[PDB]
Parts: sequence; C-alpha cells; structure tokens
Amino acid sequence: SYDTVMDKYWLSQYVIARETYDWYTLQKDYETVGMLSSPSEGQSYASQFQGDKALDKQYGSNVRTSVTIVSIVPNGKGIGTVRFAKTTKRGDGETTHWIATIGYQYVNPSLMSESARLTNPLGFNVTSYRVDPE
Amino acid sequence: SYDTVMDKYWLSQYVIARETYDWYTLQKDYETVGMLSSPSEGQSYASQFQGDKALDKQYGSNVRTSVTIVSIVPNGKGIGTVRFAKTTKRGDGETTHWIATIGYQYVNPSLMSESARLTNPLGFNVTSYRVDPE
Repeated sequence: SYDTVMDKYWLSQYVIARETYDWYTLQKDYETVGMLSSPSEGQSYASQFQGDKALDKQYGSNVRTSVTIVSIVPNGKGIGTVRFAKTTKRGDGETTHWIATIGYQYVNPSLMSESARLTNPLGFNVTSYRVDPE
Repeated sequence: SYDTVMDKYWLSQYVIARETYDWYTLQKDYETVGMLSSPSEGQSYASQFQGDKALDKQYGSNVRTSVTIVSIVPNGKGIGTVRFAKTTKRGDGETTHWIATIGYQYVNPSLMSESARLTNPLGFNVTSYRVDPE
C-alpha cells in the first residue's frame, strides 16, 4: 500500500539521521531526530551528545560513520524493523550490521506550525528506538 | 488538503538541496537534486559544478550558503512558488531574498526500485526550475 512506502521513507530518514556521525551534519541530524521523536526518545538520543564524554567531543571531525539502509519492514501495527549497515572511518574502515526496531505513530499534523510541517508533513513521531546486532 | 502539505514538503526539500552550498553536504545535495528532477533540469543544475569554473572548485570549504524557506505556495496545477532567503558567509555574511518558480509532477512510484523509493517515495520530479529576485 501507499502507506507502507510512506512509512519506509520516514523510517529510513530516521535511522539515517540517528545512526550517522558526521561533524558537518551533526546539528542538522540531531535536529531531525529531535523533531521526529517523542520527548522521552529525544532525551534518550540526546544523552550521547550530552555530558563530557559526548561523541562530538571525542570524535570531532576525525571519525565518520555512514549509514546504509538494507531493508525496512513496516508491520502495520506501529512497529518497524530496519536492517542497515554502519561504516566507520577516520582505508575502508569498519562495516557492521544492525537491526533497529522502531515504535512509531503519526501525530495530527494540523496541530503543528506550517513551518514545522515543512520538515515533518505527516507528523511522523518515534515513540521507541532499539538497535540490535545480527 | 493533504496533497498540499505533501507538495510543500517536497518543494522545500528541493529548494534547500538546490540552493545550498556546503562542501560537506555537496555530494548528498547534488544527489538529492539529481533524483528529484528530470534529465533536462538535472543537467542544467549540474552545469554549475561542471567545467573548470565549477563552484566547488572556487569555493571549496571556504564559502557557505544556508537556505531559509520563508513561504511556499503550491498552485494545484504543477507549479509551485517558493520564497526563501539565502545566507552566504566565508561576521553575519550576506542575506539575499528570492523566489523560485517550480514546475513539478509526481511520476508513478511503482516504476522505481524499492531502494530508490526510500528517497523519493511519491515520485516527486522537477520539470522546470526558475529563481528570481524580489
């Protein structure tokens, strides 16, 4: 269905933004994840760029981790599975495989601003995020 | 309508990708514009990163131009008007205002790959692009 393609699109945008580490894309991705998730998930995600051992502090412009969406399975019940590959470099770097289990819902778009709808037109909102090894 | 919000989203993604100059976002934006437009518009856009006087050659990591979508007016007849502000820095830099008139259509999504649909789920395709001063 039409809805299924649309879910895969948002699930993909979400994973790519959350799983990517790139100094020059950092604030935009951090902001994408922020607008795309509930407060509870937002803080949880934010925790890694918080404190002193923050990733940006550690890595800076030296490390880069690119994401490759391999497959996405929406389940039509608010849960989505996303298989993807992570590639980290400072050579070919190290490529690792993972599965993100995502809890998501669409929140009434008419309750946001028009400008906010320019980035999240359908009110896509992530309620829970889980990443596991293969 | 639902369709109107969806058009504004793609029009916004398009302008932001086409009007932005950022060395570390260059290839991704160049690729976004590419998948989002017809061959004729794609080449036309590509012409500025082509040749020897190419922007990336000139600017490199020194210049940066950020985009601010101010308003978008879809017309329900394949044309969209996008007012936006351009901000260029190397200070506060120089901010200039513009209007992009966009010709666009949605092309049958079922004729693309699943992976291609992860970035252009509805087959949004730009047929003509025009930018004018205020």
